[PDB]
Amino acid sequence: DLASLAIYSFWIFLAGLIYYLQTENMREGYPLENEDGTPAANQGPFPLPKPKTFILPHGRGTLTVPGPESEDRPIALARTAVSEGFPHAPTGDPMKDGVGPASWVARRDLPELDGHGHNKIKPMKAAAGFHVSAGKNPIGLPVRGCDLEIAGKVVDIWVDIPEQMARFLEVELKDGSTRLLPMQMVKVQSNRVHVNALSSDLFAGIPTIKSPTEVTLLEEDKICGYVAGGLMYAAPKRKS
Amino acid sequence: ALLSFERKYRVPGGTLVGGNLFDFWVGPFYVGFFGVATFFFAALGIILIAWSAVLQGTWNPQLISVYPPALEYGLGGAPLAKGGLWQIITICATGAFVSWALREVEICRKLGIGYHIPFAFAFAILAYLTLVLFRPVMMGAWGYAFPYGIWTHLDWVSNTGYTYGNFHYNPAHMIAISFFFTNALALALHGALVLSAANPEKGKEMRTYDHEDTFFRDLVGYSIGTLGIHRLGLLLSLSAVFFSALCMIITGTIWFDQWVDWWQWWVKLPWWANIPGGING
Amino acid sequence: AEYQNIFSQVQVRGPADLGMTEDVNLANRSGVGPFSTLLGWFGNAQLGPIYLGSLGVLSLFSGLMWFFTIGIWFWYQAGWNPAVFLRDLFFFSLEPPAPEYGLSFAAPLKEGGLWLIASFFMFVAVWSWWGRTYLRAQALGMGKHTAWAFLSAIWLWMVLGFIRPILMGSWSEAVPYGIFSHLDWTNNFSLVHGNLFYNPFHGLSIAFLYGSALLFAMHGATILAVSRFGGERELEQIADRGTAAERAALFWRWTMGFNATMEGIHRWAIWMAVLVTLTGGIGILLSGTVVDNWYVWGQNHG
Ligand code: BCL
Ligand code: BCL
Ligand code: BCL
Ligand code: BCL
Ligand SMILES: CC[C@H]1c2cc3[nH]c4c(c3C)C(=O)[C@H](C(=O)OC)c4c3nc(cc4[nH]c(cc(n2)[C@@H]1C)c(C(C)=O)c4C)[C@@H](C)[C@@H]3CCC(=O)OC/C=C(\C)CCC[C@H](C)CCC[C@H](C)CCCC(C)C
Ligand SMILES: CC[C@H]1c2cc3[nH]c4c(c3C)C(=O)[C@H](C(=O)OC)c4c3nc(cc4[nH]c(cc(n2)[C@@H]1C)c(C(C)=O)c4C)[C@@H](C)[C@@H]3CCC(=O)OC/C=C(\C)CCC[C@H](C)CCC[C@H](C)CCCC(C)C
Ligand SMILES: COC(C)(C)C/C=C/C(C)=C/C=C/C(C)=C/C=C/C(C)=C\C=C\C=C(C)\C=C\C=C(/C)CC/C=C(\C)CCC=C(C)C
Ligand SMILES: CCCCCCCCCCCC[N+](C)(C)[O-]
Ligand SMILES: CCCCCCCCCCCC[N+](C)(C)[O-]
Ligand SMILES: CCCCCCCCCCCC[N+](C)(C)[O-]
Ligand SMILES: CCCCCCCCCCCC[N+](C)(C)[O-]
Ligand SMILES: [Fe+3]
Repeated sequence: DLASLAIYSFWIFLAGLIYYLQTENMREGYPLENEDGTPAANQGPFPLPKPKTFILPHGRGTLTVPGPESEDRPIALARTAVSEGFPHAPTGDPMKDGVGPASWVARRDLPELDGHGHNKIKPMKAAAGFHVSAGKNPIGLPVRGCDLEIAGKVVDIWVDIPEQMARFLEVELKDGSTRLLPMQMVKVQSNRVHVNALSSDLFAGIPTIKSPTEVTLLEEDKICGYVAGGLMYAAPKRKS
Repeated sequence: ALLSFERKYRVPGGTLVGGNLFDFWVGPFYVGFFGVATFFFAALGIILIAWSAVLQGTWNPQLISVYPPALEYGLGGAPLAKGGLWQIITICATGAFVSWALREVEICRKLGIGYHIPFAFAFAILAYLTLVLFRPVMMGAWGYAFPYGIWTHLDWVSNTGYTYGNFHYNPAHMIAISFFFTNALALALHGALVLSAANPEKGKEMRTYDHEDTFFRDLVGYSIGTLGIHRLGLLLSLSAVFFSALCMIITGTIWFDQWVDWWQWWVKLPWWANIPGGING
Repeated sequence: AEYQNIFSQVQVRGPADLGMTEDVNLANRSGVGPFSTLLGWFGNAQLGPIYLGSLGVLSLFSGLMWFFTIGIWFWYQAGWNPAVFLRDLFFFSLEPPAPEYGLSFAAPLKEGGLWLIASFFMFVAVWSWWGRTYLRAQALGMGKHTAWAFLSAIWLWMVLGFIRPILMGSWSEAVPYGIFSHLDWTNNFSLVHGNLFYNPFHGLSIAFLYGSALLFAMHGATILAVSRFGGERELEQIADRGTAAERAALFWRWTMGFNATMEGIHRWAIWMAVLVTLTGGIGILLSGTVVDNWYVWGQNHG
């Protein structure tokens, strides 16, 4: 009958949908590899999709996925076992090398631009109209590490203009040099800004930007990577 | 066995229990101590559910059903074939769920991300535990819990519902439905937006976050933003299940009459309780 | 101890954003409204500019007309007394025409009629708003995803009050306007079709609704967890995959054995949800037109 045909037709539709959906979610990361980077034997039941091309918005070109997969950087790790499936230890300083929780990817070394072609993320000084609106204004507050030492002080807030949102705090060290800390990794207290992920002595090691007005996508990744990786690697210096 | 970018993340560390002992993968799956815990509890419960199938004489999943003890045993134990197999599987299931949540935490730590996913899952674990554990112990018997079968658990819903009249009238239940209908509106929109931006017309360029931001202002006169919609979704969702557990914890315990009659507190308010006309006068 | 990122610690305001121009007729967009500081702890603060062309105005007029048609009737029932009106608010109901009139517009106002009037006003309100959902997208040159997803919601609605009332030959099969009354209709419907828990579409609809809450719980929490690497910037993470996208995919591969991409997860999202009202609308459409009792049908599938 009518209802039996409807439901049976549905289950066949659903199986085509699951299929299509799963192949869509294979335009990155694939094909699978062995721990040594060569192509894995078993790829599972699903084929790679036919590539699609994004025309990027500001003449920044083209993206085609799936397409040739590579880390355009060296991985400082070694096997800890003779067979698949085990941890790969850092062969150096995991923080400095950018591995594990401290990983970054080699994104493009341009900043992200808004709809009109302007840098999405300005320091607030260079951003006209933009003021702290509610909550404690962090600019001027000293910055503390997970070891209970002072590392620097906040000298500006870098804001997302189109989101109208604080993405970073620019922080001055005893060098007189600045760093970016992500908003999402600091507690703005009343009398200070606290940073759990990093101890004071690791602040110098934060990756620095090559133009004090702007950040690139490559640079946010190295910075956010660095400081997040501290949650694991700076924990001999974390106190409570 | 590895995504092209995966190896750099597969470092040692992050485990809550047992150090580098259970610190490995099997294919894509991370193990950990709680990976082992979740297999133990899962196998046991699956084997008890197979053994509960031979006591019933069915190997059909649309028929198999593992009922709680009857009210007669109260909050005490029960014989396997008459409610004890349920009681043990419930321990084994709760064991699998809490174990799974804690395995997610270990995966969190190794990846250096936040703990939001474990945290969100714990609300689902909590809704379950309300039904099979909190409402029982407050009422006075495991018998008020629901049975483990595909349609038999549905029959428990319909009967527990209709015990109280048309269950629509549980006011906490009303609220919870709103969050469910809303969370699905939001998930429809969020998915549609991102996709309409990433996949524009013909040979137009990929749209930007500003087009998403514009599109909504154009339409509804407001826009909440990327961080905003992902906070809204986690929140509608988690809130829907909070009001579900709530509407059930109060039914049968502080309220056991018909849910429709509860709404007489409103209609019998002394300022209008007696005025002629209307539906209720 | 780390910040969780559900409310901002520090708000930041600048010049009112007037949006992208592309092809939009700026002659219609309003003036930027105020900036809600309350709103801004969670999402954006700007109650900025709403576009409002001719299709938008058509909607608001008839949407209010429907809203008023029902409401003046609630007073006629309340005896025009504000005290009663407020007491019996959930109890009032604008009910469809009696089965006598079938599919005609010949009913009195106090026996239907007013119901048809309201429904016409709602019909025109929803369809114009839909077209507005399409047009707003075209002006910006975006895909029509939002218009397709909205169509699926329209489906269920379109079935409950129009398609299915037509196929039974009666407006009585339609949902009345009332808070407690439309609830009663719903519980009633299940009963008369032999328990909708037996409708295999109903219970698929539930799977998707449950799954919508499960997915958005999953996604939302995942983007929050990787916002420390700027995960929320999903469009750019699609064109240039960051570590946010990677540890997000990797959390889930390591947990459950497979994963999504930053684009792909939104295809999962729009479908999971859109199938709630798609399946659910077929399940209602079959109830009473082809299947009289979902218990009976279930016994001898057919
Ligand atoms: C399963 C489908 C059944 C049904 C079963 C149920 C059940 C079961 C419940 C509801 C509930 C609700 N239903 Mg219903 N309902 C159906 C079809 C509808 C339709 C329709 C198709 O046009 C509408 C407009 C409503 C509207 C409503 C709301 C009063 C309420 C919460 C809705 C919501 O969370 O939206 C998502 C959220 C939004 C914010 C969307 C925006 C719309 C908002 C603003 C609500 C508008 C309400 C209305 C137009 C005016 C009310 C005026 C009064 C003075 C309050 N239902 C059909 C008949 N409905 C719940 C309730 O608590 O009712 C008392 C509830 O428990
Ligand atoms: C939640 C509130 C009520 C309830 C009310 C309903 C109603 C009403 C309906 C269901 C439906 C379903 N019920 Mg239930 N159900 C309850 C508690 C539970 C629990 C539990 C707490 O452990 C489980 C496992 C399930 C439920 C199941 C699924 C088999 C089914 C669809 C779920 C889904 O698609 O979305 C959730 C999840 C996803 C989309 C992803 C995961 C889905 C997979 C398929 C999980 C199913 C596993 C199942 C077969 C058990 C295997 C056990 C061992 C591994 C062998 N419910 C309580 C009693 N349930 C619908 C149905 O399909 O009828 C039979 C339906 O109409
Ligand atoms: C005839 C039936 C009655 C009625 C009686 C009840 C009763 C009684 C109950 C509800 C409950 C619910 N009702 Mg009702 N309800 C009715 C009509 C409705 C209508 C409608 C008319 O449109 C709607 C929309 C709802 C909506 C809802 C929800 C608010 C709620 C279910 C969600 C939930 O709790 O998730 C919670 C989710 C879970 C518990 C799942 C947790 C999953 C666990 C942690 C893990 C599972 C792992 C799995 C086994 C592994 C799979 C193996 C493989 C790996 C896949 N009801 C009518 C009036 N309603 C239920 C509720 O509120 O629950 C507290 C409930 O018990
Ligand atoms: C006693 C009640 C019966 C029963 C009878 C029904 C009936 C009757 C129906 C459902 C339907 C549904 N039921 Mg049931 N259901 C029961 C028990 C349950 C239980 C449970 C016990 O746990 C659950 C989980 C559900 C769950 C569900 C949903 C999956 C489904 C509705 C999807 C939806 O989102 O509609 C919400 C969305 C809409 C109605 C569409 C809205 C779109 C329109 C266009 C919006 C208009 C807005 C307006 C113009 C303006 C608003 C004002 C604003 C301010 C602007 N039912 C029992 C068995 N159920 C529906 C279905 O899908 O059947 C298969 C249905 O019709
Ligand atoms: C797949 C289905 C799911 C879903 C999806 C969905 N809904 C959608 C969309 C999508 C993808 C849209 O794009 C569209 C939308 O507009 O998004 C915001 C919409 C929409 N879903 C809506 C509601 C809605 N969706 C529902 C359900 C669902 N929608 C499911 C969860 C429900 C349920 C649960 O029953 C409701 C209540 C609307 C918000 C919107 C379509 C609005 C519409 O078409 O009506 C036109 C306008 C009016 C009737 C307004 C007048 C009535 C008001 C009560 C008066 C107040 C208005 C105003 C403030 C007055 C101001 C007057 C002057 C002084 C200015
Ligand atoms: C806030 C609650 C919302 C939500 C969120 C949510 N669920 C989650 C998560 C989150 C954030 C995860 O991280 C986790 C996940 O890994 O997703 C893929 C998960 C998860 N939610 C799941 C299911 C699920 N969630 C549900 C609901 C919800 N989850 C809400 C919508 C439902 C509903 C609606 O019914 C179901 C069925 C799983 C896919 C997964 C957890 C998997 C897991 O716990 O693995 C360990 C356990 C086993 C492998 C099973 C072992 C077998 C048992 C020991 C015995 C079986 C007993 C059982 C009672 C049988 C009952 C059957 C009958 C009732 C039919
Ligand atoms: C404060 O006092 C004032 C004056 C402001 C008024 C107050 C307003 C009030 C109290 C409003 C209350 C309204 C309510 C509560 C409405 C509730 C609706 C509910 C709860 C559910 C709605 C479901 C209705 C649906 C599914 C209707 C579907 C209708 C359609 C599919 C279209 C049907 C169209 C028809 C019959 C006409 C066909 C005509 C043509 C030519 C196309
Ligand atoms: C193998 C039988 C196929 C039956 C039909 C399956 C439908 C596939 C659903 C995905 C369609 C996707 N779309 C619209 C983007 O092309
Ligand atoms: C609702 C659940 C849908 C599950 C769909 C199938 C998921 C498993 C397929 C993923 C295959 C992946 N892998 C590891 C080969 O890359
Ligand atoms: C209920 C659906 C469960 C889906 C489970 C999907 C697990 C896929 C496992 C693929 C194993 C792949 N490998 C070795 C290539 O990584
Ligand atoms: C986005 C795809 C998600 C697929 C979810 C699959 C849930 C299957 C639920 C089966 C229960 C159905 N029923 C009642 C019709 O038999
Ligand atoms: Fe998203």
